[PDB]
Amino acid sequence: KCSLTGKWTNNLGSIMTIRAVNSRGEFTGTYLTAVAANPGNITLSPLLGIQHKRASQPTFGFTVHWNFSESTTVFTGQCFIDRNGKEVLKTMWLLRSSVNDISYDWKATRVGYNNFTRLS
Amino acid sequence: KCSLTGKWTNNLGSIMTIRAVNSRGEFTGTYLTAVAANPGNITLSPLLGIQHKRASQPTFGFTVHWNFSESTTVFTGQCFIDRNGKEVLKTMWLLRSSVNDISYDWKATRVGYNNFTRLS
Amino acid sequence: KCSLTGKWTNNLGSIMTIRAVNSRGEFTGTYLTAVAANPGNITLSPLLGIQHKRASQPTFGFTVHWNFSESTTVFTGQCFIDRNGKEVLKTMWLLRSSVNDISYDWKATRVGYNNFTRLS
Amino acid sequence: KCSLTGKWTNNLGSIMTIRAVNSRGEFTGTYLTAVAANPGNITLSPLLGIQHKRASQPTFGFTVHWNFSESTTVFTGQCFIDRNGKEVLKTMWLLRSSVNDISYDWKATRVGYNNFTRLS
Ligand SMILES: O=C(CCCC[C@@H]1SC[C@@H]2NC(=O)N[C@@H]21)Nc1ccc([N+](=O)[O-])cc1
Ligand SMILES: O=C(CCCC[C@@H]1SC[C@@H]2NC(=O)N[C@@H]21)Nc1ccc([N+](=O)[O-])cc1
Ligand SMILES: O=C(CCCC[C@@H]1SC[C@@H]2NC(=O)N[C@@H]21)Nc1ccc([N+](=O)[O-])cc1
Ligand SMILES: O=C(CCCC[C@@H]1SC[C@@H]2NC(=O)N[C@@H]21)Nc1ccc([N+](=O)[O-])cc1
Repeated sequence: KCSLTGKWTNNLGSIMTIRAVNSRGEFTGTYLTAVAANPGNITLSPLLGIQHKRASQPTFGFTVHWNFSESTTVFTGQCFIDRNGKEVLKTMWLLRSSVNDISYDWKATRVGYNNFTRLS
Repeated sequence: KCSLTGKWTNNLGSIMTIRAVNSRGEFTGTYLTAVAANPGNITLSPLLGIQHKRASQPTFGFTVHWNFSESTTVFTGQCFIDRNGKEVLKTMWLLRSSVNDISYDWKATRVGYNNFTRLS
Repeated sequence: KCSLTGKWTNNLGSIMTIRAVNSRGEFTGTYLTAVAANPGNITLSPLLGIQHKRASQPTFGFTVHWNFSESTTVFTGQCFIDRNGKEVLKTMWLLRSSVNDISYDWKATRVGYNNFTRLS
Repeated sequence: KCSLTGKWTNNLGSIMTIRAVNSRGEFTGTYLTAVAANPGNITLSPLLGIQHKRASQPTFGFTVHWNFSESTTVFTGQCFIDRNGKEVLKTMWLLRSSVNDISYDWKATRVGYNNFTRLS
């Protein structure tokens, strides 16, 4: 069974820590991004998400509320466990920036990927 | 100030309720999608997210754990208010399907938009 | 049969012309965006794409080489025709900005939607 | 200067071949995908795109008209050259499937990434 609780790094060097997953699949955690628009401002930020519970290789999603920006990121993906028991989170994300009014809405959403593996 | 708490509909005819937003910007709710891969199977599904608390037109994200599928959707966007006080959530989403192993990961993520308005 | 050749406008107020589609489904045209990072700089920009030729409601893609920026957009979508013969292009796009090196790549891709209808 | 003409592989094992880039930045080529919904049907497929010409690390886009499917993919990205002259294409893509009518449009667009390096 592919589990999400614990510490993970991604391909950009970011670190996240996920706490206990409850019986609904809900989890909280923290996210330390390696990169930002203004990296001098980066602070540890909270995340909240839900995974599927029954599945051995669950899909999941989470939201990161950046504590140093008006932006928000959401990640979704799947936890895969390979034949040797190694886990990988394959994810894609949307990063929503804050714009001044709806005329700027079109430029406010970035997309990308991240692959996560366990810290230890 | 653009508020997320309440009842919303989107351009596909889906509806959602969002409950009270706490001091950290966290919220729960319930999502009824109008569409699915198998629409005959649709059940009400929980959502969990975070918005920015201080901003007049906050960015936010939330995860929907579909209760009738192994998939998960994340939404992110911004709440805008026009001159007459009418709110719109401008959002982008990623829908993650469950695939068998990492070699199928490439086809597992759909993307789209949704615009939400308040019901009454 | 839903045809791409002609003059189109989208929900942001941008317009494009698409020229004749050849036997391979290839087409050129000209795009006038209503919006940019720097709207004072906007110039007409060429597009180049391919549609499926046989399909009544073809999928397609095209690239816009912005003539006033180092960025590029790609659009993909499908041409639908309703019962009265009215066409709509339902599209999704990626806007790639130029960044200095690979360490900035994560923030270089925006995503969004556009719905196009025929001008007259 | 980061050039696109030549043969490339990506992280999924796909191969593409780009021909001469003209003075406008337009190029054609072929794409042999390693993966598909129905891999038994895969055939070499044409692509058409545009890159920026002046830039040492140009952004670009291209469309692949799959010759074995009603779907279309668009790719956009940037060509980076590192301190040793090694080139990488960092891309993201949208894959548009053909659906029967507009009520299914919401599920028709997949998103993902690909990193390309030169075959030789
Ligand atoms: O910089 C920020 C906030 C931090 C985002 C980090 C992103 S989350 C996706 C990716 N995966 C990671 O591990 N880290 C990165 N927000 C921001 C960025 C750009 C703009 N902008 O206007 O361009 C505005 C806000
Ligand atoms: O059908 C599902 C679950 C429901 C998704 C509803 C989407 S959320 C984005 C959009 N906005 C809405 O209000 N409703 C739609 N999942 C699913 C679909 C296809 C496949 N598949 O394998 O093809 C697997 C799971
Ligand atoms: O502004 C630009 C070039 C023009 C992009 C217009 C986009 S295409 C998707 C959407 N549909 C339309 O009809 N129009 C918009 N590029 C750009 C923007 C921002 C940055 N940046 O660094 O922030 C760099 C280049
Ligand atoms: O399978 C197809 C056509 C081939 C697409 C190959 C994709 S292009 C992005 C990625 N990078 C690669 O090098 N190769 C893959 N189309 C398709 C897929 C799924 C569905 N579907 O309905 O699920 C319909 C058509």
